[PDB]
Amino acid sequence: GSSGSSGSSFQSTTGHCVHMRGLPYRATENDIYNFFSPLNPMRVHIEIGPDGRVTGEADVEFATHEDAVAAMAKDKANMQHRYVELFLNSTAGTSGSGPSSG
Repeated sequence: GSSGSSGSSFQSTTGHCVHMRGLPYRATENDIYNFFSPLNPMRVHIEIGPDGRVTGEADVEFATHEDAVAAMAKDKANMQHRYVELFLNSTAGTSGSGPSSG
């Protein structure tokens, strides 16, 4: 199978992600998009409680890490009239350059 979105195993999609919590009832992706702008979130997942009512949680995915930290800049910042919690979740690659690469 494996078409898109759904699949098997965790298999880190990218690594750099952002968790959302305590979101407003009148909060929509479109907002979650401008709430992190200027930026481009790979995708904003909206967690639904029953079958329509939101839960206040969301998941933001980014191509790179920067996009994350950049989005993390809006951590706590009230999106509309509520305080959503943003948890910086990334994997980060490798870095650090010195003399004569050992």
